[PDB]
Amino acid sequence: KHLKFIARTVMVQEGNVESAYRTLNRILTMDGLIEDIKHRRYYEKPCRRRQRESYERCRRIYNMEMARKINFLMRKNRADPWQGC
Amino acid sequence: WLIKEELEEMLVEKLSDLDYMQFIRLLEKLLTSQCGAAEEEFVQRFRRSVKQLIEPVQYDEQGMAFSKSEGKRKTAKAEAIVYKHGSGRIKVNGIDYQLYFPITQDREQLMFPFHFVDRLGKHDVTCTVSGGGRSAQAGAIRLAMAKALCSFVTEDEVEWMRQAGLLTTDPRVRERKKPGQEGARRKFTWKK
Repeated sequence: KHLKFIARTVMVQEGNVESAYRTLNRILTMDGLIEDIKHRRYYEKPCRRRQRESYERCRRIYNMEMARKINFLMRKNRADPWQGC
Repeated sequence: WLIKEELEEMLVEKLSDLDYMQFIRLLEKLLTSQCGAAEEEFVQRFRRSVKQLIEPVQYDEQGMAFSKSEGKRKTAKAEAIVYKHGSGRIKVNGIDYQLYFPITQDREQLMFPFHFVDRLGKHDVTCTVSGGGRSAQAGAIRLAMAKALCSFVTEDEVEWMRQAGLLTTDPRVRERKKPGQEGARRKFTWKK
């Protein structure tokens, strides 16, 4: 019931349809529509969905913390300033 | 650099590989830090450094100059006297070289040194060889002739010959047969 071609439409620039399609697919993935489509191909039972969401949140937070720790401690990799000791 | 065992003996102490690496890296930094004489002297305490002898030109009774040398290959030994001036005659065991060595390969071996220094026909050679097979005799005579010719060819020529391999004694010798195997490495046919 909406207007057509306003949603998920990308104008091809100079005919590089490959680039335009890549941009469109990037948009879909960023908004998670591909996630929804491929997850809704089949029915995930509510228990499984809850477990999956909890696992995803835990993994996201763990990865964020690990990356932050790695970035924080990377500075110490500088060559030894007291070599020979 | 001195090896880790050298350093261990120097320090009368038992080190580890990582200890040696640390010491050597510190020493390398000391080099790179514009080490002067007062420091290079100390460093050289840990450094380790890494030419064919020109035989005298003797003279005969007639005053003709010559140089005598010797060389051994496999089981052959050869004593070669090369004269400063000569018409390329090469008498082996009192025999002409072509007659004594009926093989053009041995003839080429004899020719190799003089050809290398471009002195063919400029030296008369007397070579006395003994022991071993034909190829061993050829190698021994070649080595002796090269060494004798060193005395007559310039130092750069001697260095060139040595680089080529004329002047380097061959360490390849037959390897003794081992008990329980047919040859030096030929293991008897593996039974089953």
